Amino acid sequence: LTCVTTKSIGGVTTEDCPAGQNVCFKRWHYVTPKNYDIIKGCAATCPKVDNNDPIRCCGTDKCND
Amino acid sequence: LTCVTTKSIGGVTTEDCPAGQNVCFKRWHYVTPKNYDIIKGCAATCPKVDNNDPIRCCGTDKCND
Repeated sequence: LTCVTTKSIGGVTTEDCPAGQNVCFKRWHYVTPKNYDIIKGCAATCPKVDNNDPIRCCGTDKCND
Repeated sequence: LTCVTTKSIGGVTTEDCPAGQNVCFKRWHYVTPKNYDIIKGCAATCPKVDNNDPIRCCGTDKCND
């Protein structure tokens, strides 16, 4: 699986998820009531959200664009 | 190869692994000393485990049930 990934040093690439990570996610992390950062990448499961951040989890290549 | 797969949005289906992915895995991911989530799917190799999560890797259809 290839997911769009937010570079650890900012920016965005594409990355083949390590074996066992079959979920791409796109999370709109709200830093303020109006501002958010989008985090994208590979994961083993859809990341747990308990702060109501919208999240998109999918299992197809670059589905988290 | 057809592996049991945990849906990216929760749940479980069956999926034909993409070409080059000949391993089904079932990982009991421990979130707490008593609680765990089971992750299942296709992989190119048996996923690396360094946190002692039990893992089952096999190469036959739905062997990771």
